[PDB]
Formats: sequence, structure tokens, C-alpha cells
Amino acid sequence: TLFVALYDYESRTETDLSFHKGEKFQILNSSEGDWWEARSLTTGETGYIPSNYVAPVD
Ligand code: NA
Ligand code: NA
Repeated sequence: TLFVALYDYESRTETDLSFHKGEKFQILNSSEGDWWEARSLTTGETGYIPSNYVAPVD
């Protein structure tokens, strides 16, 4: 399942990933907690994203 960003997000450190609304992600690990390691389909950049900022793609 790919996920899509609901809102813009400005990351705090190098651990979490900044992204824009509408960006899509491949999820790498979602079972450390509610922050998921993810890869942007736009940039291929990876980092943690807040799961409450994404939804599964149509
Ligand atoms: Na960051
Ligand atoms: Na969500």
C-alpha cells in the first residue's frame, strides 16, 4: 500500500522527512510505532513520517 500526504510537513531533524501535501510514499517499517520509515516516490528520500499526516492511496 502506498500512502499520500494530507498536509505539508516540515521536519525537525534529519531523522524525520519533510514533504508536501500530495506526495506519495512507499512504507518501509510501520511497526516501530506511529512514525513510519518511508521513501518518497517523488525524491526517493527516506526518513520517518508521522502516520497521522498520510492516508492510503485510492
Ligand atoms: Na528532515
Ligand atoms: Na493516516
